[PDB]
Amino acid sequence: RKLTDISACSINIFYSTLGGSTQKFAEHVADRIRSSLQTELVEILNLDYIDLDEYFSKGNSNTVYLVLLPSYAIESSIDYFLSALQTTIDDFRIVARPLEKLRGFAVLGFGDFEQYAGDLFCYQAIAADQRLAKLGAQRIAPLGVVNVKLEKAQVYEAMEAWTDLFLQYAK
Ligand SMILES: Cc1cc2nc3c(=O)[nH]c(=O)nc-3n(C[C@H](O)[C@H](O)[C@H](O)COP(=O)(O)O)c2cc1C
Ligand SMILES: [Mg+2]
Ligand SMILES: [Mg+2]
Ligand SMILES: [Mg+2]
Ligand SMILES: [Mg+2]
Ligand SMILES: [Mg+2]
Repeated sequence: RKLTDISACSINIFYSTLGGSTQKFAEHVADRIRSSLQTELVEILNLDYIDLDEYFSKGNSNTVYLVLLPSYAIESSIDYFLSALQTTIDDFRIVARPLEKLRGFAVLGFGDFEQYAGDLFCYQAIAADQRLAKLGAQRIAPLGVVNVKLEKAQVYEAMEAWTDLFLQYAK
Protein backbone atom coordinates (compact mmCIF):
# COMPACT_ATOMS: atom_id res chain seq x y z
CA ARG A 1 0.00 0.00 0.00
CA LYS A 2 1.00 3.57 -0.78
CA LEU A 3 0.36 4.97 2.71
CA THR A 4 2.91 2.54 4.15
CA ASP A 5 5.28 3.68 1.39
CA ILE A 6 5.24 7.17 2.92
CA SER A 7 5.79 5.71 6.43
CA ALA A 8 2.44 7.09 7.57
CA CYS A 9 -0.64 5.68 9.28
CA SER A 10 -3.04 8.42 8.12
CA ILE A 11 -3.18 11.98 6.82
CA ASN A 12 -4.83 14.90 8.62
CA ILE A 13 -5.60 17.96 6.49
CA PHE A 14 -6.14 21.01 8.68
CA TYR A 15 -7.54 24.22 7.30
CA SER A 16 -8.97 27.55 8.34
CA THR A 17 -11.37 29.64 6.27
CA LEU A 18 -13.23 32.96 6.47
CA GLY A 19 -14.62 33.29 2.94
CA GLY A 20 -14.93 29.54 2.33
CA SER A 21 -12.37 29.06 -0.44
CA THR A 22 -9.65 27.32 1.59
CA GLN A 23 -12.26 24.79 2.70
CA LYS A 24 -13.00 23.96 -0.93
CA PHE A 25 -9.28 23.73 -1.68
CA ALA A 26 -8.77 21.41 1.31
CA GLU A 27 -11.56 19.13 0.06
CA HIS A 28 -9.92 19.04 -3.39
CA VAL A 29 -6.45 18.26 -2.01
CA ALA A 30 -7.97 15.56 0.19
CA ASP A 31 -9.69 13.92 -2.78
CA ARG A 32 -6.46 14.01 -4.80
CA ILE A 33 -4.54 12.31 -1.95
CA ARG A 34 -7.27 9.69 -1.46
CA SER A 35 -6.98 8.73 -5.14
CA SER A 36 -3.19 8.85 -5.42
CA LEU A 37 -2.64 6.73 -2.31
CA GLN A 38 -5.88 4.77 -2.84
CA THR A 39 -6.78 5.26 0.82
CA GLU A 40 -9.71 6.48 2.87
CA LEU A 41 -7.40 7.36 5.80
CA VAL A 42 -7.53 11.09 5.07
CA GLU A 43 -9.31 13.42 7.50
CA ILE A 44 -10.22 17.07 6.86
CA LEU A 45 -10.29 19.17 10.03
CA ASN A 46 -11.38 22.79 10.50
CA LEU A 47 -8.95 24.46 12.90
CA ASP A 48 -11.71 26.64 14.31
CA TYR A 49 -13.79 23.70 15.58
CA ILE A 50 -11.29 21.13 16.90
CA ASP A 51 -9.51 20.97 20.24
CA LEU A 52 -6.07 22.24 19.22
CA ASP A 53 -4.48 20.70 22.33
CA GLU A 54 -5.54 17.24 21.11
CA TYR A 55 -3.64 17.67 17.83
CA PHE A 56 -0.77 20.13 18.42
CA SER A 57 0.37 19.61 22.04
CA LYS A 58 0.36 15.85 21.44
CA GLY A 59 0.44 13.81 18.29
CA ASN A 60 -0.51 10.37 17.06
CA SER A 61 2.61 8.53 15.94
CA ASN A 62 3.22 8.39 12.19
CA THR A 63 0.41 10.79 11.22
CA VAL A 64 1.02 13.33 8.43
CA TYR A 65 -0.22 16.87 9.09
CA LEU A 66 -1.03 19.00 6.04
CA VAL A 67 -1.98 22.57 6.96
CA LEU A 68 -3.80 24.71 4.36
CA LEU A 69 -4.05 28.28 5.55
CA PRO A 70 -5.11 31.63 4.08
CA SER A 71 -3.63 34.82 5.50
CA TYR A 72 -5.56 37.82 6.79
CA ALA A 73 -4.04 41.17 7.69
CA ILE A 74 -7.05 41.79 9.94
CA GLU A 75 -7.76 40.00 13.21
CA SER A 76 -9.26 36.58 12.59
CA SER A 77 -9.52 33.04 13.93
CA ILE A 78 -6.19 32.26 12.23
CA ASP A 79 -4.57 34.45 14.90
CA TYR A 80 -5.85 32.05 17.54
CA PHE A 81 -4.40 29.00 15.77
CA LEU A 82 -0.98 30.66 15.55
CA SER A 83 -1.17 31.88 19.16
CA ALA A 84 -2.04 28.35 20.30
CA LEU A 85 1.04 26.91 18.55
CA GLN A 86 3.27 29.55 20.15
CA THR A 87 1.76 28.99 23.61
CA THR A 88 2.52 25.29 23.29
CA ILE A 89 6.06 26.13 22.18
CA ASP A 90 6.73 28.27 25.25
CA ASP A 91 4.70 26.45 27.95
CA PHE A 92 6.96 24.74 30.50
CA ARG A 93 4.06 22.41 31.34
CA ILE A 94 4.46 20.76 27.91
CA VAL A 95 7.64 18.89 27.05
CA ALA A 96 9.66 20.28 24.17
CA ARG A 97 9.03 18.95 20.66
CA PRO A 98 5.71 17.18 21.40
CA LEU A 99 5.15 16.47 17.70
CA GLU A 100 8.37 14.57 17.03
CA LYS A 101 6.33 11.33 16.81
CA LEU A 102 4.45 12.48 13.69
CA ARG A 103 5.48 11.32 10.26
CA GLY A 104 5.81 15.04 9.59
CA PHE A 105 4.04 18.10 8.23
CA ALA A 106 3.76 20.38 5.23
CA VAL A 107 2.06 23.77 4.84
CA LEU A 108 0.29 25.24 1.80
CA GLY A 109 -0.45 28.95 2.02
CA PHE A 110 -3.08 30.92 0.13
CA GLY A 111 -2.95 34.69 -0.20
CA ASP A 112 -3.49 37.77 -2.37
CA PHE A 113 -0.17 38.65 -4.01
CA GLU A 114 -1.63 41.74 -5.72
CA GLN A 115 -2.79 43.52 -2.57
CA TYR A 116 -0.38 41.97 -0.04
CA ALA A 117 2.86 41.53 -1.97
CA GLY A 118 5.85 41.71 0.35
CA ASP A 119 5.95 40.91 4.06
CA LEU A 120 2.23 40.14 4.37
CA PHE A 121 1.95 37.63 1.50
CA CYS A 122 0.89 34.31 3.06
CA TYR A 123 2.47 35.55 6.27
CA GLN A 124 0.33 33.35 8.51
CA ALA A 125 1.23 30.22 6.52
CA ILE A 126 4.87 31.26 6.90
CA ALA A 127 4.35 31.52 10.67
CA ALA A 128 2.58 28.16 10.83
CA ASP A 129 5.44 26.50 8.93
CA GLN A 130 7.98 27.93 11.39
CA ARG A 131 5.99 26.96 14.47
CA LEU A 132 5.16 23.37 13.48
CA ALA A 133 8.89 22.71 12.99
CA LYS A 134 9.59 24.17 16.43
CA LEU A 135 7.02 21.77 17.86
CA GLY A 136 9.22 18.94 16.60
CA ALA A 137 7.27 17.85 13.54
CA GLN A 138 9.56 16.89 10.66
CA ARG A 139 9.08 19.24 7.71
CA ILE A 140 8.30 16.85 4.86
CA ALA A 141 8.16 19.44 2.07
CA PRO A 142 8.98 23.14 1.80
CA LEU A 143 6.19 25.64 2.32
CA GLY A 144 3.98 26.18 -0.71
CA VAL A 145 2.35 29.52 -1.51
CA VAL A 146 -0.52 30.16 -3.93
CA ASN A 147 -1.59 33.57 -5.26
CA VAL A 148 -5.38 33.30 -5.40
CA LYS A 149 -5.43 36.35 -7.68
CA LEU A 150 -4.26 34.11 -10.52
CA GLU A 151 -6.92 32.66 -12.77
CA LYS A 152 -8.77 29.88 -10.94
CA ALA A 153 -7.37 27.31 -13.37
CA GLN A 154 -3.86 28.36 -12.33
CA VAL A 155 -4.81 28.24 -8.62
CA TYR A 156 -5.90 24.62 -8.99
CA GLU A 157 -2.82 23.50 -10.91
CA ALA A 158 -0.66 25.22 -8.28
CA MET A 159 -2.29 23.26 -5.46
CA GLU A 160 -2.33 20.01 -7.46
CA ALA A 161 1.37 20.48 -8.27
CA TRP A 162 2.08 21.06 -4.58
CA THR A 163 0.10 17.96 -3.62
CA ASP A 164 2.00 15.77 -6.09
CA LEU A 165 5.31 17.25 -4.94
CA PHE A 166 4.39 16.52 -1.31
CA LEU A 167 3.67 12.88 -2.10
CA GLN A 168 7.07 12.54 -3.77
CA TYR A 169 8.89 14.13 -0.81
CA ALA A 170 6.88 11.85 1.49
CA LYS A 171 8.36 8.78 -0.23
C1 LIG B 1 -9.56 41.52 4.65
C2 LIG B 1 -8.56 40.66 3.92
C3 LIG B 1 -7.22 40.68 4.30
C4 LIG B 1 -6.29 39.88 3.64
N1 LIG B 1 -4.96 39.90 4.02
C5 LIG B 1 -4.04 39.12 3.36
C6 LIG B 1 -2.71 39.12 3.74
O1 LIG B 1 -2.35 39.83 4.68
N2 LIG B 1 -1.80 38.33 3.06
C7 LIG B 1 -2.20 37.53 2.00
O2 LIG B 1 -1.38 36.83 1.39
N3 LIG B 1 -3.53 37.53 1.63
C8 LIG B 1 -4.44 38.32 2.30
N4 LIG B 1 -5.77 38.29 1.93
C9 LIG B 1 -6.13 37.37 0.81
C10 LIG B 1 -6.77 36.10 1.41
O3 LIG B 1 -5.85 35.39 2.22
C11 LIG B 1 -7.25 35.20 0.29
O4 LIG B 1 -8.36 35.83 -0.34
C12 LIG B 1 -7.64 33.80 0.77
O5 LIG B 1 -7.84 32.96 -0.37
C13 LIG B 1 -8.92 33.82 1.61
O6 LIG B 1 -9.23 32.49 1.97
P1 LIG B 1 -10.67 32.01 2.51
O7 LIG B 1 -11.70 32.16 1.41
O8 LIG B 1 -10.53 30.56 2.92
O9 LIG B 1 -11.08 32.82 3.71
C14 LIG B 1 -6.70 39.07 2.58
C15 LIG B 1 -8.04 39.06 2.20
C16 LIG B 1 -8.97 39.85 2.86
C17 LIG B 1 -10.40 39.80 2.41
MG1 LIG C 1 -11.80 28.29 9.96
MG1 LIG D 1 -7.83 30.34 -0.13
MG1 LIG E 1 -5.72 37.03 10.97
MG1 LIG F 1 -1.42 32.03 3.74
MG1 LIG G 1 5.86 23.14 4.69
